Amino acid sequence: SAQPPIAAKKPHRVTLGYVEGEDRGPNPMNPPRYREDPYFWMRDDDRKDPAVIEHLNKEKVYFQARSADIAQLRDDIYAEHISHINEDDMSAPYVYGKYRYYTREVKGKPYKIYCRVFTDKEPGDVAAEEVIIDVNQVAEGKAFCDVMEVKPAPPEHDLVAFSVDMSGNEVYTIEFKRISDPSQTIADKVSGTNGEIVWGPDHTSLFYVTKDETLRENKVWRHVMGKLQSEDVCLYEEHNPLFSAFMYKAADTNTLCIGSQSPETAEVHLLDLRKGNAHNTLEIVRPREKGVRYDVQMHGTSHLVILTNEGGAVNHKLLIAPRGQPSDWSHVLVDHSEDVFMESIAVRSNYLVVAGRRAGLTRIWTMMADSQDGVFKAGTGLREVVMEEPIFTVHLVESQMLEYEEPTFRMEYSSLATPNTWFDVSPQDHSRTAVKVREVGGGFDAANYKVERRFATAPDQTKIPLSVVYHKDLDMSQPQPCMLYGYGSYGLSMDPQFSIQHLPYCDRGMIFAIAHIRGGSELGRAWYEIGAKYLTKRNTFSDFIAAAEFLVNAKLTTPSQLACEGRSAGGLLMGAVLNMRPDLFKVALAGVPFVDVMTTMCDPSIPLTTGEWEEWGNPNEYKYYDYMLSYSPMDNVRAQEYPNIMVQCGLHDPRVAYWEPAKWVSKLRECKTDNNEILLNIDMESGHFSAKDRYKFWKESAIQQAFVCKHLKSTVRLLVR
Amino acid sequence: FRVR
Ligand SMILES: [Cl-]
Ligand SMILES: [Cl-]
Ligand SMILES: [Cl-]
Ligand SMILES: [Cl-]
Ligand code: NA
Ligand code: NA
Repeated sequence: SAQPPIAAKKPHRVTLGYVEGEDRGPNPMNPPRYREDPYFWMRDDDRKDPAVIEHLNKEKVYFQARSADIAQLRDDIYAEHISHINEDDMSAPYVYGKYRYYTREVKGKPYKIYCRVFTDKEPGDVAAEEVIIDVNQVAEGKAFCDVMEVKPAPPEHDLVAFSVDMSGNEVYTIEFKRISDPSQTIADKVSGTNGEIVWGPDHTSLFYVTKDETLRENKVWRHVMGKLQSEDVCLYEEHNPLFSAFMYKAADTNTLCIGSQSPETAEVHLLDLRKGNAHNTLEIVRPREKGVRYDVQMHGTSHLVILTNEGGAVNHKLLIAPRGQPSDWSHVLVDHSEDVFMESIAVRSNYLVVAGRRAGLTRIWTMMADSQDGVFKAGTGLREVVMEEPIFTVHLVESQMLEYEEPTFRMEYSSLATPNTWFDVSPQDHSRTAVKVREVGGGFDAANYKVERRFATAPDQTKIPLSVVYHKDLDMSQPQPCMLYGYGSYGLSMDPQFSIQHLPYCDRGMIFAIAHIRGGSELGRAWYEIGAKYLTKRNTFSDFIAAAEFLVNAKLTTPSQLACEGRSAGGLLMGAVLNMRPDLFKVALAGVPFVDVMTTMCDPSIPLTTGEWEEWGNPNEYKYYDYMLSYSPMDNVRAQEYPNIMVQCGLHDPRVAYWEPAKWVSKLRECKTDNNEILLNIDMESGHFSAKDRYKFWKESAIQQAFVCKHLKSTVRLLVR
Repeated sequence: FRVR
């Protein structure tokens, strides 16, 4: 019965090219081009306009009415998600100072509890445990509560700072508490931050990063405890909108790294933390050079271990520069390779560890420092951590590696049907000890599922890997329903890693597949930097289509049985493939989807735009205008049949503005020639990542699986058929 | 990791 809302149109001309008074980049088209955008009014930067809120509410009513018939299936799947998590749970503990730190979840509570015990006691022992921050108490009375960081102050770890965002726009307030005096109110508040907290050398001061009015991180500051924030001193400002500011502490705690990064270019400065709480003088590592990226990990205070793409090192090389001449890049530790992509590096007192990829999969490599002098030597070489399985994902868990002299590192391992395990690993002999194994209940068993690697062929004949998982009892003699996932931007690879999100699909007799399309870095950095960005970006979409065509041509599924999903830049993928090949899919999920590509990317007042001129290109420029227009999902909506679609988004999302999916759903409904349903679920209480409250998050997830399973006619679990 |  329920009818979708009809969106009003208001004339609005969008300018792409030169606009007097705005920074549209160094070479904007003049005269500029104009485009009509009759749904432009859906945008309100203040998220308070009565007509905009009314329209979003009418979308919400329509979504609730069309979803009423899948309430029971949503409840079933939500119960499955609940059975696949642990009401009472503890993270993998790690040592920092005199303590082992960890989080707990407790039955019936939606948020985490940050805890510790002394290193001579058992994590989770109630008689030994100290609660640092109970996020459930922080979130009292609030609809949404993201506590991002909790950092005890050295040397005592008694004073604690924590960052909290109560709306989802990822602007955080830093607050404080004293563990040894839980009723002492500490007056200091630091507002307008990106949520990162880095203490100074002692408990008297800390560093933090603020955002401009387009939410770009642009300044690094020092706050001295007991002062007003208006007395804080700005240590660094990045005025160029392509670049964001960042900061982190060296692993031995002696140096703060502060700098700027844009997709093409990095610049790092060092701040010595050994010269008291008034030393604010920065030391440049290497002045910015367009197209040169680098990362600095200090080995003590004397040497910079630098991971960089300089001088054609597409897959990156590792070098060591002296503190005293940090732009002397002549000493190569590990040269570039065509097969090994080095993605990040953790340096500790007598070893380093590199996370990256080789032969399509994540790998870890280690290198010991020379035992005679403690120095890294090029003749030693990287030693790969050898892993037995053909398909898996491994991560280096630097957030659980705090002690600079700790003789192990923390690695987490999973696969599509194998729950995560966290190990302490020796970099000397690669021996390991499991610290935590994720328990998954509700009858889950890893041996119920078959995991495979298959290969699609794109138009240019490149082989596109797919990671596939399905239930062992699924009848593979005929085509079956299937869900095909992609992302494909920023060089973020999708990996065959464990998630409970595909269990309701595989347990109902669906195939779950990931398409490892160009735009990720799965086959090395070129898979992104050349495979799909700027004027090759269209490869993301045609690789995904080749993956879908592969699953159909191989008789794994059929278009009537095929779903596709993606979120954020994966929602750009969904919007483009929905215009290009809607005939391949019965149903689609587009989460928080980047779809308003021309109107958003011409406009530097929208968060993220200016930095993404170095991802897709800048449509104010002749070089990019036609090419971006050729795939922009909003601008290629047309009179054809589309699949059933569900779109999830957040009113406060600071990465993909709520108005992009609102305008896109309106245009789809206006132009489409089929009688399928398009549902827009706008969460007025969150940002880009749905609820941090775990029960709300799992209920939000369940509505999406229920909608796919309904439209695939695969609603009944295999076990109970 | 400022992505969509
Ligand atoms: Cl209203
Ligand atoms: Cl939490
Ligand atoms: Cl810290
Ligand atoms: Cl060294
Ligand atoms: Na449970
Ligand atoms: Na906020």
